Amino acid sequence: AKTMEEASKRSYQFWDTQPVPKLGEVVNTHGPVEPDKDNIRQEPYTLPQGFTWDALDLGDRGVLKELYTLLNENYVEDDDNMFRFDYSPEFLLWALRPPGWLPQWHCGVRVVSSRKLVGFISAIPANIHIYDTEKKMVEINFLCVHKKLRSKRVAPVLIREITRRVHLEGIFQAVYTAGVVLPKPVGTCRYWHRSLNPRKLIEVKFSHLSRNMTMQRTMKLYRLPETPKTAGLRPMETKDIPVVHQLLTRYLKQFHLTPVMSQEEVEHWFYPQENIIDTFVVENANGEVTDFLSFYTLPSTIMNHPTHKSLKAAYSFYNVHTQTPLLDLMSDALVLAKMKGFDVFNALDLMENKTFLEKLKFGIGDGNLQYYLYNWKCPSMGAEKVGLVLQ
Amino acid sequence: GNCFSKPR
Ligand SMILES: CCCCCCCCCCCCCC(=O)SCCNC(=O)CCNC(=O)[C@H](O)C(C)(C)COP(=O)(O)OP(=O)(O)OC[C@H]1O[C@@H](n2cnc3c(N)ncnc32)[C@H](O)[C@@H]1OP(=O)(O)O
Repeated sequence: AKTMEEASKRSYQFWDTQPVPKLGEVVNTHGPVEPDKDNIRQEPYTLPQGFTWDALDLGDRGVLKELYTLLNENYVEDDDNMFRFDYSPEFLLWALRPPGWLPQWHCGVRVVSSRKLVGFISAIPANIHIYDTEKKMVEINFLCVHKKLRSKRVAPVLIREITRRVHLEGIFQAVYTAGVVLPKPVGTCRYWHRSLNPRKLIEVKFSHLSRNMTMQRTMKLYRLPETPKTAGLRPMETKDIPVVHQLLTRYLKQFHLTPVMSQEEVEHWFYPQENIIDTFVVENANGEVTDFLSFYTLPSTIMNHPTHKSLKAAYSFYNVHTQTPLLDLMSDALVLAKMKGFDVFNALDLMENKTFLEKLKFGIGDGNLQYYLYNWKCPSMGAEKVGLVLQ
Repeated sequence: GNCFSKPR
């Protein structure tokens, strides 16, 4: 189910067993669905015959390559099966080893004979602030199962084991994003797309030539300046971590679903990593960092095309503004993404993004992204109040 | 960006 009222006809054999609100009920309360567990099951769940759980050590170049191969061939694809995500192995380390990570939270499923890797689910620790409560949670990401093994009960087995792994560490809530519709989204966010290299997107059928438009006008409509216009804009470095932390912490207090990051976590998620995360800050004439922007790089493999293979994309992260308008900040981000060789710039409609989306030639996309909270009952909010970005 | 979307 991709649209919400098509989920109404469905019935959930597994999500009616889990402590999540029902899709129909209105939520007027703020609290857990079930009590914290006194005893936690000690034995891993039973995988089907010929399969055994593992714990991938991503510090191994060989195991990480296995994880990249598993995701590169079996991860998320578009609705028409044209594009598949292409997370970098260096990207995976960035998003699977933040401060506090645990090896048993990189759960993998292997075949006993081949020792091949046919599944994966992940969990990293995250301090999440939801409405007026601040809860120690985990972010579930990279739920993958091999294509040959699909549609045979293996997905609900992955969810129960990873829950058991995190229940053993005292954490009983969780947060995660998905495109499908499940009980029950606390927020729904629409993707928007800004084309930096419109020639390639049209050739690979990412977008189509609009109503009554030539390529020459479209090439000249989406063109961008050479260099950024904002004064004193430069990449982030070590000396900028404490202030960038301080800027994001106050900026987020207006939204209702945000993270709570320590100075070590801010350094991890925002310090520039080439081909993974790009952060730029704005330093004024008094030597004060007053604004910053950020985007991360996630390309996807172009399928069944003889000449075009990859689709380089940049995803808007967190952009905090205090003395520079958000409109100028995001415009220079497009220019910065154009200089680095991106073909498209994707951004959600969460936070204040709906103010600059239309004005900066962003095109509204087909897909929806849902936000979920495990074991937390709270009233659903609007997309303008979401302040949480995951990879 | 966790799920895939194209311009419409
Ligand atoms: C305290 C700690 C709590 C931790 C737990 C928090 C929960 C975290 C939840 C994890 C979400 C993390 C989000 C991400 O990481 S993003 C996940 C999206 N990933 C992909 O699409 C990658 C490619 N697809 C796949 O690998 C397969 O399609 C998967 C493995 C996803 C299922 O393909 P398969 O054909 O093998 O399925 P099945 O027949 O075994 O079983 C089908 C059952 O699974 C339900 N299903 C399908 N997709 C999702 C989904 N994306 N989130 C939750 N449930 C999903 C489905 O509606 C049905 O439920 P129901 O019909 O029984 O109701």
